[PDB]
Amino acid sequence: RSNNDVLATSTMRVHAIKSELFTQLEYILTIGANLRKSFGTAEKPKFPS
Amino acid sequence: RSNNDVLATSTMRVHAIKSELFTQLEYILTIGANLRKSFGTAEKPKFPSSSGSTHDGIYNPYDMYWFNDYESLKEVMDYLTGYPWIQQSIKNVTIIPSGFIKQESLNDHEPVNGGDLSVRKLGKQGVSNQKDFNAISLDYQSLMFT
Amino acid sequence: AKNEIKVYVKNYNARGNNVGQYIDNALTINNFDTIGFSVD
Amino acid sequence: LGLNPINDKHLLRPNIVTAELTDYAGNRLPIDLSLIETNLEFDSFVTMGAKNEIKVYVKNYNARGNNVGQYIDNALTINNFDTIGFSVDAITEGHVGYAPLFKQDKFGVHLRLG
Repeated sequence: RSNNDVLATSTMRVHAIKSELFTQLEYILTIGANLRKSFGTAEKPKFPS
Repeated sequence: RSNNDVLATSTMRVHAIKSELFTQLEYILTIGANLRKSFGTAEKPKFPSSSGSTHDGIYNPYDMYWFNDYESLKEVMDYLTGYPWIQQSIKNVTIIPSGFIKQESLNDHEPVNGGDLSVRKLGKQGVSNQKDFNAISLDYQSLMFT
Repeated sequence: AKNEIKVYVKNYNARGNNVGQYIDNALTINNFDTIGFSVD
Repeated sequence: LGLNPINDKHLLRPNIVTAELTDYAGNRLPIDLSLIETNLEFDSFVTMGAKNEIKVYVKNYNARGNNVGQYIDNALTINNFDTIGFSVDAITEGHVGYAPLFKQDKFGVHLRLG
Protein backbone atom coordinates (compact mmCIF):
# COMPACT_ATOMS: atom_id res chain seq x y z
CA ARG A 1 0.00 0.00 0.00
CA SER A 2 3.00 2.33 0.38
CA ASN A 3 5.71 1.44 -2.19
CA ASN A 4 6.07 2.87 -5.71
CA ASP A 5 5.36 -0.50 -7.27
CA VAL A 6 2.20 0.32 -9.15
CA LEU A 7 1.08 1.01 -12.66
CA ALA A 8 1.05 4.55 -14.03
CA THR A 9 -2.27 6.10 -13.65
CA SER A 10 -3.81 9.39 -14.62
CA THR A 11 -7.52 9.38 -14.29
CA MET A 12 -8.66 10.25 -10.85
CA ARG A 13 -12.08 11.92 -10.58
CA VAL A 14 -14.61 12.67 -7.89
CA HIS A 15 -16.17 9.27 -7.64
CA ALA A 16 -18.45 9.70 -4.70
CA ILE A 17 -19.58 12.17 -2.11
CA LYS A 18 -20.84 11.65 1.41
CA SER A 19 -21.89 14.70 3.56
CA GLU A 20 -22.68 15.25 7.24
CA LEU A 21 -25.05 18.16 6.93
CA PHE A 22 -25.71 20.79 9.55
CA THR A 23 -29.30 20.97 9.02
CA GLN A 24 -30.67 22.42 12.24
CA LEU A 25 -29.07 25.22 14.23
CA GLU A 26 -28.85 26.30 17.81
CA TYR A 27 -28.04 29.78 19.12
CA ILE A 28 -26.09 31.00 22.09
CA LEU A 29 -26.92 34.47 23.21
CA THR A 30 -24.05 35.64 25.26
CA ILE A 31 -24.50 38.97 27.04
CA GLY A 32 -22.94 40.14 30.26
CA ALA A 33 -26.04 40.63 32.32
CA ASN A 34 -28.07 38.25 34.47
CA LEU A 35 -31.32 37.97 32.50
CA ARG A 36 -32.80 35.63 35.04
CA LYS A 37 -33.29 38.56 37.52
CA SER A 38 -34.87 42.03 37.87
CA PHE A 39 -34.29 44.76 35.27
CA GLY A 40 -35.74 47.79 36.92
CA THR A 41 -37.59 50.17 34.57
CA ALA A 42 -37.00 53.03 32.23
CA GLU A 43 -35.99 55.46 35.02
CA LYS A 44 -35.55 53.06 37.92
CA PRO A 45 -33.05 51.02 35.95
CA LYS A 46 -31.34 48.00 37.57
CA PHE A 47 -28.11 46.76 35.88
CA PRO A 48 -27.57 43.15 37.20
CA SER A 49 -24.03 41.84 36.61
CA ARG B 1 -7.83 12.60 -22.19
CA SER B 2 -5.53 12.42 -19.14
CA ASN B 3 -2.37 10.43 -20.03
CA ASN B 4 0.95 11.84 -21.29
CA ASP B 5 0.50 10.07 -24.59
CA VAL B 6 0.28 13.02 -26.89
CA LEU B 7 2.47 14.86 -29.37
CA ALA B 8 4.56 17.79 -28.20
CA THR B 9 2.84 20.99 -28.75
CA SER B 10 3.79 24.64 -28.24
CA THR B 11 1.31 26.94 -29.88
CA MET B 12 -1.61 27.74 -27.66
CA ARG B 13 -3.20 31.20 -28.16
CA VAL B 14 -6.45 32.82 -27.29
CA HIS B 15 -8.68 31.23 -29.84
CA ALA B 16 -12.04 32.56 -28.77
CA ILE B 17 -13.83 34.58 -26.18
CA LYS B 18 -17.31 34.48 -24.78
CA SER B 19 -18.45 37.02 -22.14
CA GLU B 20 -21.43 37.28 -19.70
CA LEU B 21 -21.62 41.05 -19.49
CA PHE B 22 -23.07 42.92 -16.59
CA THR B 23 -24.79 45.47 -18.56
CA GLN B 24 -27.46 46.86 -16.28
CA LEU B 25 -27.03 47.63 -12.61
CA GLU B 26 -29.15 47.62 -9.50
CA TYR B 27 -28.48 49.48 -6.28
CA ILE B 28 -29.08 48.65 -2.66
CA LEU B 29 -29.23 51.60 -0.35
CA THR B 30 -28.65 50.28 3.09
CA ILE B 31 -29.08 52.77 5.92
CA GLY B 32 -30.09 52.11 9.48
CA ALA B 33 -33.30 54.03 9.61
CA ASN B 34 -36.85 53.12 8.64
CA LEU B 35 -37.43 55.32 5.56
CA ARG B 36 -40.96 54.13 5.21
CA LYS B 37 -42.14 56.20 8.28
CA SER B 38 -42.15 59.79 9.68
CA PHE B 39 -39.01 61.92 9.82
CA GLY B 40 -40.03 64.80 12.04
CA THR B 41 -38.68 68.20 10.95
CA ALA B 42 -35.59 70.36 11.31
CA GLU B 43 -36.24 71.06 15.01
CA LYS B 44 -38.91 68.48 15.69
CA PRO B 45 -36.69 65.68 14.46
CA LYS B 46 -37.84 62.02 14.67
CA PHE B 47 -35.07 59.33 14.45
CA PRO B 48 -36.95 56.06 13.50
CA SER B 49 -34.88 52.93 14.07
CA SER B 50 -34.84 50.32 11.27
CA SER B 51 -36.51 46.88 11.43
CA GLY B 52 -34.15 44.75 9.40
CA SER B 53 -34.70 42.08 6.79
CA THR B 54 -33.38 38.62 6.05
CA HIS B 55 -31.93 37.70 2.65
CA ASP B 56 -29.95 34.74 1.64
CA GLY B 57 -30.06 33.61 5.23
CA ILE B 58 -28.75 36.74 6.98
CA TYR B 59 -30.43 39.16 9.40
CA ASN B 60 -29.37 42.67 8.49
CA PRO B 61 -30.51 45.08 11.16
CA TYR B 62 -30.17 47.85 8.57
CA ASP B 63 -32.97 48.36 6.19
CA MET B 64 -31.94 47.63 2.64
CA TYR B 65 -33.62 49.35 -0.28
CA TRP B 66 -33.90 48.07 -3.83
CA PHE B 67 -33.58 50.18 -6.85
CA ASN B 68 -33.54 48.66 -10.22
CA ASP B 69 -33.07 52.03 -11.79
CA TYR B 70 -30.66 54.80 -10.90
CA GLU B 71 -32.96 57.73 -11.14
CA SER B 72 -35.27 56.28 -8.51
CA LEU B 73 -32.24 56.01 -6.27
CA LYS B 74 -31.13 59.50 -7.28
CA GLU B 75 -34.54 60.77 -6.37
CA VAL B 76 -34.61 59.25 -3.01
CA MET B 77 -31.05 60.19 -2.21
CA ASP B 78 -31.77 63.78 -3.02
CA TYR B 79 -34.94 63.92 -0.87
CA LEU B 80 -32.62 62.61 1.78
CA THR B 81 -30.34 65.61 1.85
CA GLY B 82 -33.32 67.37 3.34
CA TYR B 83 -33.13 65.28 6.46
CA PRO B 84 -29.49 65.01 7.74
CA TRP B 85 -30.27 63.27 11.02
CA ILE B 86 -31.48 60.49 8.71
CA GLN B 87 -28.86 60.35 5.88
CA GLN B 88 -26.20 60.09 8.66
CA SER B 89 -27.50 56.57 9.27
CA ILE B 90 -26.52 55.42 5.82
CA LYS B 91 -24.02 52.59 5.69
CA ASN B 92 -23.62 52.97 1.97
CA VAL B 93 -25.29 52.35 -1.22
CA THR B 94 -23.73 49.46 -3.07
CA ILE B 95 -23.93 48.88 -6.83
CA ILE B 96 -24.60 45.36 -7.97
CA PRO B 97 -25.16 43.77 -11.38
CA SER B 98 -28.72 43.38 -12.58
CA GLY B 99 -31.36 40.82 -11.68
CA PHE B 100 -29.62 38.82 -9.16
CA ILE B 101 -32.43 39.95 -6.97
CA LYS B 102 -35.83 38.33 -7.20
CA GLN B 103 -39.11 40.24 -7.37
CA GLU B 104 -40.56 38.00 -4.66
CA SER B 105 -37.76 39.10 -2.30
CA LEU B 106 -39.20 42.64 -2.32
CA ASN B 107 -41.98 44.79 -0.83
CA ASP B 108 -44.30 46.73 -3.10
CA HIS B 109 -43.29 50.38 -3.40
CA GLU B 110 -44.00 52.47 -0.23
CA PRO B 111 -44.30 56.17 0.22
CA VAL B 112 -41.10 57.38 1.83
CA ASN B 113 -41.58 60.09 4.50
CA GLY B 114 -44.50 62.23 3.42
CA GLY B 115 -43.93 61.67 0.65
CA ASP B 116 -44.28 61.62 -3.11
CA LEU B 117 -41.40 59.23 -3.37
CA SER B 118 -41.34 55.41 -2.88
CA VAL B 119 -38.81 52.67 -2.12
CA ARG B 120 -38.81 48.83 -2.01
CA LYS B 121 -37.34 46.96 0.98
CA LEU B 122 -35.24 43.90 0.33
CA GLY B 123 -36.11 40.93 2.53
CA LYS B 124 -39.11 38.68 2.80
CA GLN B 125 -36.67 35.88 3.73
CA GLY B 126 -35.99 35.57 0.00
CA VAL B 127 -32.88 34.38 -1.82
CA SER B 128 -31.08 35.58 -4.88
CA ASN B 129 -31.12 34.05 -8.35
CA GLN B 130 -28.27 31.69 -8.78
CA LYS B 131 -28.24 32.99 -12.31
CA ASP B 132 -26.83 30.60 -14.79
CA PHE B 133 -24.19 32.21 -16.91
CA ASN B 134 -25.37 30.96 -20.33
CA ALA B 135 -23.39 33.49 -22.36
CA ILE B 136 -20.33 32.00 -21.02
CA SER B 137 -21.64 28.41 -20.99
CA LEU B 138 -21.05 26.04 -23.91
CA ASP B 139 -22.83 22.72 -24.32
CA TYR B 140 -20.84 19.89 -25.78
CA GLN B 141 -21.67 20.58 -29.40
CA SER B 142 -21.31 24.38 -29.04
CA LEU B 143 -18.15 23.79 -27.16
CA MET B 144 -16.36 21.65 -29.76
CA PHE B 145 -17.72 23.90 -32.35
CA THR B 146 -16.36 26.98 -30.85
CA ALA C 1 -26.29 41.73 3.54
CA LYS C 2 -23.09 40.47 1.91
CA ASN C 3 -22.35 40.84 -1.71
CA GLU C 4 -20.64 37.95 -3.37
CA ILE C 5 -21.06 36.20 -6.64
CA LYS C 6 -18.92 33.17 -7.17
CA VAL C 7 -19.21 31.48 -10.54
CA TYR C 8 -18.03 27.86 -10.96
CA VAL C 9 -18.10 25.09 -13.52
CA LYS C 10 -20.86 22.57 -12.92
CA ASN C 11 -19.89 19.10 -11.96
CA TYR C 12 -16.23 19.81 -12.73
CA ASN C 13 -13.97 16.86 -12.00
CA ALA C 14 -16.94 14.60 -11.26
CA ARG C 15 -17.30 11.15 -12.68
CA GLY C 16 -20.87 12.02 -12.94
CA ASN C 17 -23.07 13.07 -11.87
CA ASN C 18 -22.13 14.45 -8.49
CA VAL C 19 -21.65 18.05 -7.46
CA GLY C 20 -18.01 18.18 -8.40
CA GLN C 21 -15.49 20.28 -6.81
CA TYR C 22 -18.56 22.46 -6.61
CA ILE C 23 -17.58 25.95 -5.55
CA ASP C 24 -14.40 24.88 -3.86
CA ASN C 25 -13.01 26.22 -7.07
CA ALA C 26 -14.55 29.20 -8.59
CA LEU C 27 -13.98 32.73 -9.75
CA THR C 28 -15.30 34.86 -6.95
CA ILE C 29 -16.49 38.39 -7.64
CA ASN C 30 -17.02 40.59 -4.71
CA ASN C 31 -15.43 43.96 -4.82
CA PHE C 32 -18.52 45.99 -5.75
CA ASP C 33 -18.66 49.68 -5.57
CA THR C 34 -20.37 51.89 -3.06
CA ILE C 35 -21.44 55.35 -3.98
CA GLY C 36 -20.47 58.32 -1.84
CA PHE C 37 -22.57 61.08 -0.28
CA SER C 38 -22.32 64.32 1.81
CA VAL C 39 -24.10 65.93 4.81
CA ASP C 40 -24.73 69.04 6.99
CA LEU D 1 -15.27 3.02 -3.81
CA GLY D 2 -16.41 0.10 -5.89
CA LEU D 3 -13.50 -2.03 -4.69
CA ASN D 4 -13.93 -5.65 -3.87
CA PRO D 5 -13.65 -5.87 -0.14
CA ILE D 6 -12.29 -9.33 -0.20
CA ASN D 7 -9.13 -9.12 -2.25
CA ASP D 8 -8.72 -5.47 -3.15
CA LYS D 9 -7.59 -3.96 0.19
CA HIS D 10 -4.18 -3.40 -1.32
CA LEU D 11 -5.62 -0.81 -3.74
CA LEU D 12 -6.50 1.50 -0.89
CA ARG D 13 -3.67 3.79 -1.67
CA PRO D 14 -3.40 7.28 -2.94
CA ASN D 15 -2.89 6.75 -6.71
CA ILE D 16 -5.94 4.59 -6.96
CA VAL D 17 -8.27 6.32 -4.51
CA THR D 18 -8.27 9.61 -2.77
CA ALA D 19 -10.11 11.39 -0.03
CA GLU D 20 -10.58 15.03 1.01
CA LEU D 21 -12.82 16.91 3.46
CA THR D 22 -14.29 20.30 2.94
CA ASP D 23 -16.62 22.97 4.34
CA TYR D 24 -17.05 24.66 0.97
CA ALA D 25 -15.48 27.67 2.61
CA GLY D 26 -11.93 26.73 1.89
CA ASN D 27 -11.11 24.65 4.88
CA ARG D 28 -9.86 21.25 3.83
CA LEU D 29 -8.66 17.89 5.13
CA PRO D 30 -6.48 15.81 2.81
CA ILE D 31 -6.44 12.18 3.62
CA ASP D 32 -3.91 9.65 2.43
CA LEU D 33 -6.17 6.77 2.21
CA SER D 34 -3.19 4.43 2.55
CA LEU D 35 -2.80 5.39 6.15
CA ILE D 36 -5.97 3.94 7.56
CA GLU D 37 -5.51 0.35 8.84
CA THR D 38 -9.06 -0.71 8.33
CA ASN D 39 -11.44 2.15 8.78
CA LEU D 40 -12.43 5.59 7.61
CA GLU D 41 -14.03 6.83 10.87
CA PHE D 42 -14.21 10.60 11.58
CA ASP D 43 -14.50 11.88 15.20
CA SER D 44 -14.46 15.44 16.43
CA PHE D 45 -12.94 17.62 19.11
CA VAL D 46 -15.49 20.31 19.77
CA THR D 47 -15.82 23.19 22.11
CA MET D 48 -18.68 25.54 22.54
CA GLY D 49 -20.13 28.60 24.21
CA ALA D 50 -16.96 30.30 25.36
CA LYS D 51 -15.07 29.42 22.14
CA ASN D 52 -16.63 27.89 19.15
CA GLU D 53 -14.58 25.39 17.30
CA ILE D 54 -15.35 22.05 15.84
CA LYS D 55 -12.39 20.23 14.44
CA VAL D 56 -13.21 16.90 12.74
CA TYR D 57 -10.40 14.36 12.14
CA VAL D 58 -9.88 10.81 11.00
CA LYS D 59 -9.53 8.28 13.83
CA ASN D 60 -6.29 6.57 14.37
CA TYR D 61 -4.98 7.96 11.08
CA ASN D 62 -1.40 6.87 10.47
CA ALA D 63 -1.35 4.65 13.53
CA ARG D 64 -0.09 1.14 13.43
CA GLY D 65 -2.91 0.26 15.69
CA ASN D 66 -4.18 1.06 17.93
CA ASN D 67 -2.94 4.37 19.14
CA VAL D 68 -4.42 7.80 18.80
CA GLY D 69 -2.78 8.48 15.51
CA GLN D 70 -1.96 11.90 14.37
CA TYR D 71 -5.07 12.60 16.39
CA ILE D 72 -6.22 16.18 15.74
CA ASP D 73 -2.78 17.37 14.74
CA ASN D 74 -4.35 16.98 11.38
CA ALA D 75 -7.93 17.90 10.96
CA LEU D 76 -10.44 20.07 9.17
CA THR D 77 -11.22 22.82 11.62
CA ILE D 78 -14.52 24.65 11.41
CA ASN D 79 -14.78 27.79 13.34
CA ASN D 80 -16.04 30.83 11.49
CA PHE D 81 -19.64 30.74 12.76
CA ASP D 82 -21.97 33.58 12.31
CA THR D 83 -23.15 36.11 14.81
CA ILE D 84 -26.46 37.83 14.44
CA GLY D 85 -26.73 41.62 14.63
CA PHE D 86 -28.93 43.89 16.67
CA SER D 87 -29.92 47.58 17.33
CA VAL D 88 -30.49 49.89 20.37
CA ASP D 89 -31.80 53.24 21.67
CA ALA D 90 -27.20 52.23 17.48
CA ILE D 91 -26.59 49.01 15.49
CA THR D 92 -23.80 46.62 16.47
CA GLU D 93 -23.21 44.43 13.42
CA GLY D 94 -23.44 40.68 12.87
CA HIS D 95 -20.85 38.42 11.30
CA VAL D 96 -21.64 36.51 8.24
CA GLY D 97 -20.34 32.96 8.38
CA TYR D 98 -21.78 29.78 6.91
CA ALA D 99 -25.35 31.17 6.75
CA PRO D 100 -25.74 31.43 2.98
CA LEU D 101 -24.49 27.90 2.57
CA PHE D 102 -27.02 26.72 5.15
CA LYS D 103 -29.75 28.29 3.14
CA GLN D 104 -28.81 25.96 0.28
CA ASP D 105 -28.42 22.92 2.44
CA LYS D 106 -24.63 22.82 2.16
CA PHE D 107 -23.62 23.90 5.65
CA GLY D 108 -21.77 20.83 6.81
CA VAL D 109 -18.55 18.84 6.33
CA HIS D 110 -18.31 17.08 3.01
CA LEU D 111 -16.13 14.15 1.98
CA ARG D 112 -14.84 13.85 -1.54
CA LEU D 113 -13.88 10.31 -2.55
CA GLY D 114 -11.93 10.04 -5.77
